[PDB]
Amino acid sequence: PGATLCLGHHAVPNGTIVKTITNDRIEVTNATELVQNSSIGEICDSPHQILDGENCTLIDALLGDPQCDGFQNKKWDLFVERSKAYSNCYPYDVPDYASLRSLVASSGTLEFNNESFNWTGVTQNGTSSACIRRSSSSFFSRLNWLTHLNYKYPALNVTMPNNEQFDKLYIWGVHHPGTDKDQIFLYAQSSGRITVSTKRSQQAVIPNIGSRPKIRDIPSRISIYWTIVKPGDILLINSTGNLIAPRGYFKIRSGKSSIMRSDAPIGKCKSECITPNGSIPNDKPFQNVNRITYGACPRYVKHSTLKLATGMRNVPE
Amino acid sequence: PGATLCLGHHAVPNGTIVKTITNDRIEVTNATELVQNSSIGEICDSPHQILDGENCTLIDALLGDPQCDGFQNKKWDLFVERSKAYSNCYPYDVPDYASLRSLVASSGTLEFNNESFNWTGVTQNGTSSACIRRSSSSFFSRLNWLTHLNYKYPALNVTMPNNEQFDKLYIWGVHHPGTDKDQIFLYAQSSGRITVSTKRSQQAVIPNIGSRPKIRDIPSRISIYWTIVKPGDILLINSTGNLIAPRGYFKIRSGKSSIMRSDAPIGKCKSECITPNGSIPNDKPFQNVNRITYGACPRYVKHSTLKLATGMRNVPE
Amino acid sequence: PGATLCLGHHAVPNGTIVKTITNDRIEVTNATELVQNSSIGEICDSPHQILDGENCTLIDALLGDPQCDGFQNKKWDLFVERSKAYSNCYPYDVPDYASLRSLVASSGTLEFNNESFNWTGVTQNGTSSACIRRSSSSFFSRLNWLTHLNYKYPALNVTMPNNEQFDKLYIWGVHHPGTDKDQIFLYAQSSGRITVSTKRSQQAVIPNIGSRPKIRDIPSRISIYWTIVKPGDILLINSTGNLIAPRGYFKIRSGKSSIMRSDAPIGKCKSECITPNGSIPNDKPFQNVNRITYGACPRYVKHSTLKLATGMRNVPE
Ligand SMILES: CC(=O)N[C@@H]1[C@@H](O)[C@H](O[C@@H]2O[C@H](CO[C@]3(C(=O)O)C[C@H](O)[C@@H](NC(C)=O)[C@H]([C@H](O)[C@H](O)CO)O3)[C@H](O)[C@H](O)[C@H]2O)[C@@H](CO)O[C@H]1O
Ligand SMILES: CC(=O)N[C@@H]1[C@@H](O)[C@H](O[C@@H]2O[C@H](CO[C@]3(C(=O)O)C[C@H](O)[C@@H](NC(C)=O)[C@H]([C@H](O)[C@H](O)CO)O3)[C@H](O)[C@H](O)[C@H]2O)[C@@H](CO)O[C@H]1O
Ligand SMILES: CC(=O)N[C@@H]1[C@@H](O)[C@H](O[C@@H]2O[C@H](CO[C@]3(C(=O)O)C[C@H](O)[C@@H](NC(C)=O)[C@H]([C@H](O)[C@H](O)CO)O3)[C@H](O)[C@H](O)[C@H]2O)[C@@H](CO)O[C@H]1O
Ligand SMILES: *[C@@H]1O[C@H](CO)[C@@H](O[C@@H]2O[C@H](CO)[C@@H](O)[C@H](O)[C@H]2NC(C)=O)[C@H](O)[C@H]1NC(C)=O
Ligand SMILES: *[C@@H]1O[C@H](CO)[C@@H](O[C@@H]2O[C@H](CO)[C@@H](O)[C@H](O)[C@H]2NC(C)=O)[C@H](O)[C@H]1NC(C)=O
Ligand SMILES: *[C@@H]1O[C@H](CO)[C@@H](O[C@@H]2O[C@H](CO)[C@@H](O)[C@H](O)[C@H]2NC(C)=O)[C@H](O)[C@H]1NC(C)=O
Ligand SMILES: *[C@@H]1O[C@H](CO)[C@@H](O[C@@H]2O[C@H](CO)[C@@H](O)[C@H](O)[C@H]2NC(C)=O)[C@H](O)[C@H]1NC(C)=O
Ligand SMILES: *[C@@H]1O[C@H](CO)[C@@H](O[C@@H]2O[C@H](CO)[C@@H](O)[C@H](O)[C@H]2NC(C)=O)[C@H](O)[C@H]1NC(C)=O
Ligand SMILES: *[C@@H]1O[C@H](CO)[C@@H](O[C@@H]2O[C@H](CO)[C@@H](O)[C@H](O)[C@H]2NC(C)=O)[C@H](O)[C@H]1NC(C)=O
Ligand SMILES: *[C@@H]1O[C@H](CO)[C@@H](O[C@@H]2O[C@H](CO)[C@@H](O)[C@H](O)[C@H]2NC(C)=O)[C@H](O)[C@H]1NC(C)=O
Ligand SMILES: *[C@@H]1O[C@H](CO)[C@@H](O[C@@H]2O[C@H](CO)[C@@H](O)[C@H](O)[C@H]2NC(C)=O)[C@H](O)[C@H]1NC(C)=O
Ligand SMILES: *[C@@H]1O[C@H](CO)[C@@H](O[C@@H]2O[C@H](CO)[C@@H](O)[C@H](O)[C@H]2NC(C)=O)[C@H](O)[C@H]1NC(C)=O
Ligand SMILES: *[C@@H]1O[C@H](CO)[C@@H](O[C@@H]2O[C@H](CO)[C@@H](O)[C@H](O)[C@H]2NC(C)=O)[C@H](O)[C@H]1NC(C)=O
Ligand SMILES: *[C@@H]1O[C@H](CO)[C@@H](O[C@@H]2O[C@H](CO)[C@@H](O)[C@H](O)[C@H]2NC(C)=O)[C@H](O)[C@H]1NC(C)=O
Ligand SMILES: *[C@@H]1O[C@H](CO)[C@@H](O[C@@H]2O[C@H](CO)[C@@H](O)[C@H](O)[C@H]2NC(C)=O)[C@H](O)[C@H]1NC(C)=O
Ligand SMILES: *[C@@H]1O[C@H](CO)[C@@H](O)[C@H](O)[C@H]1NC(C)=O
Ligand SMILES: *[C@@H]1O[C@H](CO)[C@@H](O)[C@H](O)[C@H]1NC(C)=O
Ligand SMILES: *[C@@H]1O[C@H](CO)[C@@H](O)[C@H](O)[C@H]1NC(C)=O
Ligand SMILES: *[C@@H]1O[C@H](CO)[C@@H](O)[C@H](O)[C@H]1NC(C)=O
Ligand SMILES: *[C@@H]1O[C@H](CO)[C@@H](O)[C@H](O)[C@H]1NC(C)=O
Ligand SMILES: *[C@@H]1O[C@H](CO)[C@@H](O)[C@H](O)[C@H]1NC(C)=O
Repeated sequence: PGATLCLGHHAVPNGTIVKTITNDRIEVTNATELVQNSSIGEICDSPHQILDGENCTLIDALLGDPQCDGFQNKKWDLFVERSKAYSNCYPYDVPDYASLRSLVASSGTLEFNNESFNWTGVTQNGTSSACIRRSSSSFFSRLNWLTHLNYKYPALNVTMPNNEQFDKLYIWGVHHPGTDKDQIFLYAQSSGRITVSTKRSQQAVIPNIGSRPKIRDIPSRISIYWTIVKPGDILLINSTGNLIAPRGYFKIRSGKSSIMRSDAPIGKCKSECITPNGSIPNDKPFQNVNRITYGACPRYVKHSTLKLATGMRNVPE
Repeated sequence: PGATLCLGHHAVPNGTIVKTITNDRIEVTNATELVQNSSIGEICDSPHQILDGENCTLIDALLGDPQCDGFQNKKWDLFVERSKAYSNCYPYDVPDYASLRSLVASSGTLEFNNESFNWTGVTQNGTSSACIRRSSSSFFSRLNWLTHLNYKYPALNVTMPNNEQFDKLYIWGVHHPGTDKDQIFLYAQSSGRITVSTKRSQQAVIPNIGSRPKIRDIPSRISIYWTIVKPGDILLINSTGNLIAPRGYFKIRSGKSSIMRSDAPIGKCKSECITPNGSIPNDKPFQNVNRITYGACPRYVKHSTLKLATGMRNVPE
Repeated sequence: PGATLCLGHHAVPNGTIVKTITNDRIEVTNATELVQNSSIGEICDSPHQILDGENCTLIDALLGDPQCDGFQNKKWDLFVERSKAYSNCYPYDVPDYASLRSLVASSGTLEFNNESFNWTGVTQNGTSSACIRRSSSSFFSRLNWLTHLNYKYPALNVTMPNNEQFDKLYIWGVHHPGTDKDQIFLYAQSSGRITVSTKRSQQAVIPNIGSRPKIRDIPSRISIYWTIVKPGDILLINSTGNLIAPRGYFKIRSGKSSIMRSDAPIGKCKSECITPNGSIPNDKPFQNVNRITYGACPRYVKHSTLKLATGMRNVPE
């Protein structure tokens, strides 16, 4: 009689199809998905420090648009800019806007220190009905609109040394009046000049007079510039008109901070990986949710599914 | 007596050498080449819509150099620029030429809609012997050279609303006269100013007077600028001299269009993949013909040959 | 009785741990390191031609700062810039400094040919106590500071044809005086204009008057520009003041030359691969010494060690 001894292996009734080098569809006992394809639709507020911009762009929070006063001196790991955001102060532009936005985002702080420039011979604190703060005509909080005093605008030549151990970021601008009359009414002379310099840089700007389309009834514009002043260096502002002066400096830091455009709500939860769609889990090595990511994130790929076999070939009877 | 039964495999008299992980040269029964190394030397005119630039750059076709009048309102998937191309109109430059070329190429259309600006107080339609159209002094078709009327150039302040559902691309410029006399002869005053703006952008230009080397006897130059006007926005042109005005706007589209520099002839044939050398077949995954490609193309690699084994090791007797 | 015949394999007492696809730590008989992790701490002077900048940046050697006179007409495969380098001539800046540095570095030569411009009506060879050469007030060797002659600065309109078979690189500048008085004292009129052009390019610059912080007692600044003139083209310089003129042109070549920032000493030895840390051997395919490399170099990776098995699994008794 004797015996029979058979060697064999398991199988399952519910196998999974995977791809290999030689076969686009082969059934195995089990697999695991390597492409994360969903978000929870909210940005978790831990572990990254999230600052919700609400109605404010980062640049408006920097300059000090009145609706952004709550952002003064705030810090973030990730600043979230919303598509509903709008400007509601004096009309302005920023040559190389994207660069100023990037460098502030990456710095992660709006910490601002006031400095006394001792502006002498000019009127300070110019305001506009385009920039309403507490029902009164106002202006960007961090900027100082200088105009004539007694129909004289005497040449400004002002120094501010950096005696600190850190870099200072100065934000300033040039006012472009809508007409030649407005140039006189504000600066009591026909041609402004601004030169802002350090030992290692110089920026010279000429206003360009002319009508731009009216925003909150203003055909004029301000153009925003920035200057970084290193320790041991000196800021030198030399101007005969059209200066929108700084009130102080921002701390500029280095670290892990950034900015992201998203309409996802902020949630009370923990997730290392943030996308504009919301936080996503980061167990899987890849994801197809969004190319835009912040934190410890799976790598973006253009595959909806990649199944890794975790078992042998499934061979049912 | 019994029998012998031998197991074995085929071989061929004409084997092919391939590379593996362990051997740089090993003979197999057959292989296939994975690097496409040739073109047919012509750009096939299907399935992509090809527009042969002939003597015209895309920028000259845009501005309306007289030799390019046949390109008015044409559309393309791929615009082909030839090395024989030359300019034959008023001498000009384009600050960020490469960007204007790119954005027009990518748009894929020179569709142009005329608009009436109602220029009042100035002479329109200035011409030059540097730009001959039908044996007569002429000018860029899409540009309007404004000069004084009765030795007055009254300030221009003109609006053009965008009430359409699409974006408008405006092309305009500034004339830089060769001398201070020419400035007077043309604009009847010493200092032109141009400000072109929308609600969301501003461009201010000052002419720079001086002699450039003479091209078709002209020591002056035009510098070309562009402005995109979104729906609900307004173009505002404010100028006291030196304006080379737009005659209307170009449609700006998004899609799959591009531009390529090539001297290859156009052929009547079908090929998905275009290179400057000519169309190439796209069966193989890689190619060493050209890094520059358009369409469904093999990936460029720096290998002249990569043979994929399609058979076993060849072991002749 | 009979016999026993045992098949087997070697083992070693000192095996090495490697990683595989299925096991992060498995012992093999031998391995080799694929990541080069050290430099010899000196830049070997063969086979690449090395030029040690010493106290000079490449840009200072180009302009002709007095401490850099030893670099006139020198050539390099790799220019080495040291962190101790400092400028000691007239204070200047270069709009797009990084681009001028790159294009000169890549060219590999400071070969300079003098040309006679025949400046008539102006004083040549202006000097400054900010730029001392042999205990005397001097200036950048390759630049010519033109000022008034007999309180007239007659308009300059000068040509220089390129009748050579190669491209010419012209370096020139604009002087920005510290005050309106200095503008008069130097150029005998209130508003300088510079226009430098060829048949295919134009650069127009306006000086910007104003105080910058004093460097070697100078509140003024020069801004440096460049112009490439092709064979058959012509340089045209047209100016009414504030021109810092070229004395000739640099040869601009193409080849394998570059520039590197390093404090490593130069050594008498041979090594194909240079990093800022020093030369490294290039037997291994990868390295973690520095992302910055020049020559035949292993590829930079973020791994400290990658051991390639060169023997079987080690299975001691
Ligand atoms: C210097 C001055 O008071 N100039 C008067 C013009 O402002 C005025 O033109 C009207 O200005 C209207 C808006 O007015 C303000 C504003 O923005 O709210 C008033 C501000 O006090 C003034 N700011 C400063 C620091 O002087 C500001 C500024 O002049 C403009 O913003 C520059 O463009 O203007 C509004 O724009 C009207 O449409 C406009 O007509 C004229 C005539 O009304 O009188 C001027 O004396
Ligand atoms: C406004 C005017 O007519 N000015 C006269 C100068 O053009 C002229 O200088 C000569 O100009 C020659 C080329 O002449 C045109 C041209 O480009 O064909 C004639 C055009 O009608 C004129 N265009 C307009 C809209 O006015 C145009 C323009 O003035 C220039 O292109 C600007 O640079 O010039 C050629 O360049 C000669 O070399 C040049 O001497 C002078 C003296 O001849 O008379 C002026 O009244
Ligand atoms: C044209 C002239 O001689 N102007 C005199 C001013 O230079 C002078 O101001 C003082 O200038 C001091 C430095 O002087 C030089 C220099 O850089 O060494 C002397 C040079 O010859 C001159 N170069 C040329 C080509 O003229 C040069 C130039 O004027 C300046 O560099 C432009 O900024 O100046 C130093 O900066 C002192 O701090 C400054 O007061 C005034 C009064 O002293 O007299 C002017 O006539
Ligand atoms: C199919 O394979 C997957 C992947 O190994 C298994 O999922 C793991 O299950 C363990 C135990 O439940 C968990 O701790 C892990 O989190 C899971 N890993 C992953 C990557 O998801 C799954 O259990 C297997 N299915 C069967 C029937 O064995
Ligand atoms: C230049 O033209 C514009 C457009 O007509 C003028 O601005 C308009 O002015 C009217 C009347 O005050 C306002 O109702 C409109 O809101 C303005 N439109 C825009 C688009 O701004 C402008 O005032 C003119 N410039 C000058 C200096 O008179
Ligand atoms: C920078 O500030 C200086 C110093 O205040 C200005 O120079 C003065 O300008 C006034 C008005 O033009 C003159 O009356 C004085 O004679 C000048 N003073 C000196 C010491 O020269 C200069 O105008 C300012 N420059 C700019 C670009 O605004
Ligand atoms: C995450 O957000 C992205 C970006 O919004 C989504 O992709 C876009 O979806 C819209 C409308 O469904 C398409 O018209 C766009 O073409 C998509 N953009 C891109 C850049 O691909 C994406 O579907 C979202 N993913 C998840 C999982 O919610
Ligand atoms: C060598 O292998 C190649 C690749 O499989 C074979 O080429 C294919 O041949 C079939 C039938 O003729 C064609 O339909 C395919 O277009 C070819 N494929 C490729 C990638 O070129 C070739 O026939 C084989 N040679 C032999 C002798 O069997
Ligand atoms: C500035 O100099 C240039 C160069 O000499 C002058 O342009 C030349 O003028 C002559 C005589 O008309 C022509 O034959 C040449 O073709 C011109 N050469 C170039 C390179 O353009 C120019 O006219 C001078 N500028 C002024 C305002 O007189
Ligand atoms: C923009 O257009 C406006 C309005 O036409 C110009 O302002 C007029 O300019 C003339 C000439 O200088 C003056 O006589 C008028 O008094 C101005 N009108 C008004 C209502 O202020 C202005 O000059 C133009 N601006 C530019 C930059 O060209
Ligand atoms: C396709 O065109 C490219 C670009 O013209 C050819 O490569 C160039 O060939 C010239 C002259 O033979 C060389 O001097 C250049 O160095 C090459 N350029 C580059 C960027 O490599 C290429 O040989 C052509 N290929 C085919 C198959 O026709
Ligand atoms: C361990 O393996 C390495 C790599 O093959 C051996 O190193 C080689 O040794 C030969 C002969 O000494 C040299 O010519 C090569 O330069 C070495 N190659 C590398 C990549 O370093 C080493 O000899 C082996 N060890 C043992 C005990 O066999
Ligand atoms: C503008 O202000 C600066 C700063 O006070 C003046 O430059 C200083 O001048 C003093 C006196 O000569 C020197 O001791 C300092 O070295 C200078 N400081 C700096 C930072 O440059 C400058 O002279 C003023 N401008 C004018 C035109 O008077
Ligand atoms: C370029 O050079 C030309 C020619 O020398 C200059 O034109 C002369 O300028 C002077 C002074 O303004 C006048 O008196 C002459 O009448 C002009 N000559 C001619 C032939 O027109 C011109 O000023 C210079 N341009 C620049 C921008 O510097
Ligand atoms: C080679 O040089 C690099 C760059 O200096 C060294 O890496 C830096 O080391 C410093 C101080 O040890 C760190 O603070 C920096 O973060 C490092 N920089 C970067 C970009 O990583 C590197 O250690 C040197 N390597 C060797 C082998 O000498
Ligand atoms: C944002 O702006 C909208 C519309 O003006 C307003 O209703 C809303 O209250 C604002 N939200 C905040 C948080 O300021
Ligand atoms: C301007 O306003 C600032 C901030 O409110 C204040 O510190 C300062 O006293 C004001 N200065 C003048 C001159 O009005
Ligand atoms: C292109 O220019 C050349 C040289 O001027 C001319 O002979 C040729 O006919 C032109 N071709 C076309 C299609 O315009
Ligand atoms: C200018 O030329 C255009 C296009 O040919 C024409 O429509 C217009 O009537 C001309 N206008 C004047 C004022 O000459
Ligand atoms: C470089 O500068 C330092 C400090 O001024 C000086 O001591 C040294 O001799 C200089 N070296 C050379 C080679 O010029
Ligand atoms: C200026 O100096 C250069 C170089 O030393 C010399 O060739 C020339 O003769 C000088 N020219 C004048 C006008 O002083």
